[PDB]
Amino acid sequence: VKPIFSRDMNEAKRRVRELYRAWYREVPNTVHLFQLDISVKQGRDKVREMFMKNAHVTDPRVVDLLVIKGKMELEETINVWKQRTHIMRFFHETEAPRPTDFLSKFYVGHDP
Amino acid sequence: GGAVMYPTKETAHWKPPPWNDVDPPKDTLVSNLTLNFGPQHPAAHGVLRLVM
Amino acid sequence: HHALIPHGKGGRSSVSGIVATVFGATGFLGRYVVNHLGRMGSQVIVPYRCEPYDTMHLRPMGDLGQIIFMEWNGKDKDSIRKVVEHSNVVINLVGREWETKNFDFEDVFVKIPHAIAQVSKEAGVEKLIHISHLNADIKSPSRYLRSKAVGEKEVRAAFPEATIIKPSDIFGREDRFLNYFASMRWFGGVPLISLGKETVKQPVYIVDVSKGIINAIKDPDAKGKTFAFVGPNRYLLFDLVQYIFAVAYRPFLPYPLPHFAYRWVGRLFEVSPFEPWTTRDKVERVHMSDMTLPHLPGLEDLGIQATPLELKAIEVLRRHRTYRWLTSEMEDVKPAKTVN
Amino acid sequence: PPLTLEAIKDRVLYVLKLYDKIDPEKLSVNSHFMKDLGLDSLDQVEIIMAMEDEFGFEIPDIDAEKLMCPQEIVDYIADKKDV
Amino acid sequence: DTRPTIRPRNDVVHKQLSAFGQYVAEILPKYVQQVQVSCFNELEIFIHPDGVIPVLTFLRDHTNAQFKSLADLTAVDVPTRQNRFEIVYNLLSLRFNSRIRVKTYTDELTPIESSVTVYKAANWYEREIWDMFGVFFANHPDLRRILTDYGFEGHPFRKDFPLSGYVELRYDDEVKRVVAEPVELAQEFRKFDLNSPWEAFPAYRQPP
Amino acid sequence: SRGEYVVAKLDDLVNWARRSSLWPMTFGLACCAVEMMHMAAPRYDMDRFGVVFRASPRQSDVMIVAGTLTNKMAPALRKVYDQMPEPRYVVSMGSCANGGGYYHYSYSVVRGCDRIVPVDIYVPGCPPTAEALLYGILQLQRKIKREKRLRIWYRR
Amino acid sequence: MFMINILSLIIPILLAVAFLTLVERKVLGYMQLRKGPNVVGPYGLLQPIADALKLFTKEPLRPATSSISMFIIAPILALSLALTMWVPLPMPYPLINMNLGVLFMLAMSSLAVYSILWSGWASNSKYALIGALRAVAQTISYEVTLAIILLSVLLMNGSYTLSTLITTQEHIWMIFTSWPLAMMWFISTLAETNRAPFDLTEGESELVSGFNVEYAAGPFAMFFMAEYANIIMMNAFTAILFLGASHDPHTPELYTINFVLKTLALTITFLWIRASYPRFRYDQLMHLLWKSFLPLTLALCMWHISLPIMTASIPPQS
Amino acid sequence: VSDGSSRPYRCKIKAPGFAHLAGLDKMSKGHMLADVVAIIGTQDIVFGEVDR
Ligand SMILES: NC(=O)C1=CN([C@@H]2O[C@H](COP(=O)(O)OP(=O)(O)OC[C@H]3O[C@@H](n4cnc5c(N)ncnc54)[C@H](OP(=O)(O)O)[C@@H]3O)[C@@H](O)[C@H]2O)C=CC1
Ligand code: SF4
Repeated sequence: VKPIFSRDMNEAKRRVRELYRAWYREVPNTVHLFQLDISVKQGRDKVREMFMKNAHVTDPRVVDLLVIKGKMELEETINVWKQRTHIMRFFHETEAPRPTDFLSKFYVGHDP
Repeated sequence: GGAVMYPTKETAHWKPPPWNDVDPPKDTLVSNLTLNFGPQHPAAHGVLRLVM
Repeated sequence: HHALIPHGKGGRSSVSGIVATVFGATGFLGRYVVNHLGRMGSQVIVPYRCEPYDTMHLRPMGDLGQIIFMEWNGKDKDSIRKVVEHSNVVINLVGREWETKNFDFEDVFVKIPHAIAQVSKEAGVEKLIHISHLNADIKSPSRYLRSKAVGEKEVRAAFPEATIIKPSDIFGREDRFLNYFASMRWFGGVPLISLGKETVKQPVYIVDVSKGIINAIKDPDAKGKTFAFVGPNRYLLFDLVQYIFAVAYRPFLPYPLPHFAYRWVGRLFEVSPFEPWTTRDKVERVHMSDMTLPHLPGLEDLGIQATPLELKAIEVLRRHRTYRWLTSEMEDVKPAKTVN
Repeated sequence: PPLTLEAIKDRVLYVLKLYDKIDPEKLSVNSHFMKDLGLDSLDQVEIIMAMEDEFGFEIPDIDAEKLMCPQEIVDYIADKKDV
Repeated sequence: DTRPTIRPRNDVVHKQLSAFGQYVAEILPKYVQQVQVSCFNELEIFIHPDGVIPVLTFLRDHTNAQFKSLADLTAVDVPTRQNRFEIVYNLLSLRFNSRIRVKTYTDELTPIESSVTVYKAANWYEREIWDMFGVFFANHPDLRRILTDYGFEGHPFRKDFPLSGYVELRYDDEVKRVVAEPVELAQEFRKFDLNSPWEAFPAYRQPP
Repeated sequence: SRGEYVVAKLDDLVNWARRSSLWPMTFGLACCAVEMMHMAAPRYDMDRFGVVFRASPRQSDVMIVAGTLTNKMAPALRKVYDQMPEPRYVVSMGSCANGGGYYHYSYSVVRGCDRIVPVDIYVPGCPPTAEALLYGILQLQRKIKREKRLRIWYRR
Repeated sequence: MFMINILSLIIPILLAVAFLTLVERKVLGYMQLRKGPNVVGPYGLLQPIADALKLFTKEPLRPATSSISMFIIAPILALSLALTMWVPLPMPYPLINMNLGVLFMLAMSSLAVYSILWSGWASNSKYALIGALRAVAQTISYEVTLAIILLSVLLMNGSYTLSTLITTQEHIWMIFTSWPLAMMWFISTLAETNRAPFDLTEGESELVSGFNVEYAAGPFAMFFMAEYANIIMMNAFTAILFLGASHDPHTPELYTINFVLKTLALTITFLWIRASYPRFRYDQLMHLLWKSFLPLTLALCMWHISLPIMTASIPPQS
Repeated sequence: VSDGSSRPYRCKIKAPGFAHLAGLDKMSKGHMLADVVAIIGTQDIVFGEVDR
């Protein structure tokens, strides 16, 4: 199939690393500009966590699309198009912890 | 040649002036003002965020 | 009799069966207790003696019909009856740090608690959550802590199976502890008895206290237990205030003020018919070191791990900074020395 | 003051020490990042960014992929600085 | 038929559109796959997805096709096809007072050449197609969210995207900000099964 | 007592000033904003009651949410509300701002501005007529007239 | 007794400003097929009191990014100077009789500008900074023309004493002698007070609220009062300068009434202009004031210098 | 777009103001802030149709 930006996973992994460097070097500015009440480590760990969620992906086309969406998210953060509400949406705080144990799920509700 | 006839360690780092005395222009480009002509603005019809 | 089966996913439109009457919900802790109750889908009943305007901020905390506002009178048991009649949980947060014209520490920390506890038994309320103060002593130097101890015994007499919570010094965005010290900059220096070297405080975050109350209701074993909500670190008064003036980027000028002079200053600020900036009991309570009660369960027993003050102090004191130090992060200021 | 290989090695090792995930027991000039220190690709990228901050030059990812050992980092820095 | 209830049919425009469709198909056989003229005199040309720029540039610049105005640019999600997304171009020819349609197809991954170089109006239309459906347009000057929220995840106009979405907003007093939470509805959207069990139009009967 | 009488009279004076000089902010989101303009039109003339449309939120007393409150718009509406100096009031105009209206089951619509800001008056309609919005504002003036803020302070 | 005179010149001016707000609202309404404030009090006469009580019972907010000292000093300077520019006005007798009251008025106006500047600068907002820069540009455009026109029209007065203006116009209004200067002075006064077709410092439809966008409750009320007091004072200056009034030394009330009526007419024309024209662009304002007025002001200054000499009509020095 | 049922399969709406607002930057080149206010008004933009 026709590629999007890369023809090999190695080429696709290169763009992921480039995005990570841009994201990693942006977190100190994001905390400073948005006046976040978190630490630089928390944001950088959060960036790592979101990258690690899409770690099982093997199709280079999907990898390119994820980086394309990754750059779009970074542009909003750099340009302060996002707000403190948008930035802190990754750090789910109002959401109560949902246990993943069967017995805990059994006690709560009919959730399969 | 050089900046001074008897250069020292501090002065040796300093290069001679340009041949036409035209110093290379600096790249300290002036940043604009990203005013937010946002939704609340009366001329923005209430639901227009104009990032100018 | 009023037993409800929880339904949903614990969200805003869910059903939790935690129909509650939060007395004094129009206050620092009240807001968070109501918000935690509201987000789970609980029928929160909010009695209020203030103007409905002051209760407006509680309205978005719950879904449609999940936040009912109805007036109550602390000196009228009948008004208490109609607000706890259909509640399976009653939480008492009514408490003023200053004696008023018509209400004295005895009337707010003894009479009202007893009335709430007594009436709740009559209506058949299952669980009651009373909020005392860690340093509640029957012979305490402060009348505030004095009445806080008398009322604690009366609640257990009126309501034998009632959970009693003794928070240390709750700190938060609308707090009168962290903001209290940060607001002393307007008076020049920072008057501290013995320069704050003879007082140890263990403040608690507002969110942790609120989640402890909610977990106490959810916990089936909290009935009759006496909890003590404290923070994870103990600070000297001087070290704590210096850290408060550190993240606030204010010039810290501490001068030792003798106890009699500080009490005299406190008396002067009691003249204000509005909310006093400080009180004689406020001075004594601040100078009084926090008690340690290892024989009582805390936040840890309820599953909530206490949040260190260092992590949640930037939120409170950011508004107290000038334009120069608004965007500074929360990591530049080093944590104060803890006496642990 | 001119730059020396020993100074570059010392600065690189100090930066590696500053990295939390790197255990000092296995930390050596010859120890591979992933094979010995137990690091990921993203950890290597963070290390490269830290080295860029320490020495004040830009490392393209082409070279960063090559860099896998502290001695390799020292060699790259020396070549870029002509030391 | 005739009489006031029926809509009159104009054969002249039908013949003209059919002739012009044959003309376009002859000129561009490399990309044109199918040509149709609907009974209400609307011409559709079906183009292989690689023919976006060539066919549109021809329809814009050709002396016998001056479709210099991009009326619309939309996508249709048919999840029953390999290429579910169907990109539709609506053109207007002020010189000949007629309109034409160009239809291509694309997957959830295969990109489409951006027609910004052909029509400058295609910019925001392609941005909206990307935002709503997920179709990526290569060589696009600025592709980003145009209609959804800034931190929105998912493409809503897809047929498999739920009507109410997955997340909802509200103001929390604890965090002093608007927070996104999983969607919970006080009343569920009552889905209605309205299709009649009897065939309505015999002229569109598909083979068994 | 004389104390209550003075406080009650002072409370009436304070309430009368606030309710008779309501200054809504120029904040309109959708179809309902057009009918809001017709309340300021000569036929109904909101300025006749002292209701004057100021622009900056800091110089306003009422926020009339007139239109759909989308998710992208919700943080902007809250911040603009928070920047209003107290006492501030919110009037929800139209079914879109009340409970989502026509777009209640939409992925990008907040189901009523009540989830973002506390609302004092709900004006029903799609769009509510210029009298209906005027009725709601006049109802808000009556609600302010029943505000015993000082009278409660004397009994605190 | 002098303190009583100070109070009798300040408090009535503040009441006049308060009721001028209502007058403006009602005039705009009736020129827009509307009715001004008509519910609060009979014919809306109690609206200003309600507005003042609301503003002074409204919570004032101190911006986090704002420099507090300047943010508070600006409103005070604006009102104090607005109340001070009435001290030398001859109605018919001035409270403070200066030989150079006119230059005092010019200096007081020049200082008042800094209120808008500091309020804008200290507000620490982009819109406020834009408003302050627009005020700077506005004062750049009108000040020279204002001073030149004032000098030219005072060349027939003989001195900068304001009281002498009554005598000079004892037989004829000075507008019959300098009506082009009268038109240009009227437009310059419109531009100076940040008023009709020149409301660029505030810019309701373009800058939300301009320099005072971050001001609320009391300080905003003080800026509004200062603005309207400057409006009335400048219209009074226009009245005394061109629309002279008869003064019977034994019945000063005659002048006072005539003066008041002329000032009221000029303020009503200010509102009339406010509800009749679109707003300028401050680039166009500066271009107008520098390329259509200033050349003409210079030409008329030459003319009014040469005229008394060429006609042997030089006014007396004393 | 009709699939033969009683509910439309797809209903794309072409807003006249959607294309006009896309060219706002093109039209507002070399103009001041006050001119953009004029340019927004002259395009006759209602954001209900723009943001379908
Ligand atoms: N750090 C702390 O604040 C600590 C507090 N506590 C205690 O725990 C509780 C926490 O409440 P807190 O957040 O401090 O509350 P606030 O001091 O912020 O507000 C007091 C609340 O109690 C109500 N109230 C007070 N007195 C009366 C009265 N006489 N009649 C009716 N209602 C009354 C108020 O209603 P209204 O506003 O209408 O008057 C309001 O809801 C209090 O009992 C407090 O003493 C214990 C340990 C630490
Ligand atoms: S309530 Fe109706 S008229 Fe008002 S904004 Fe919503 S859809 Fe438009």
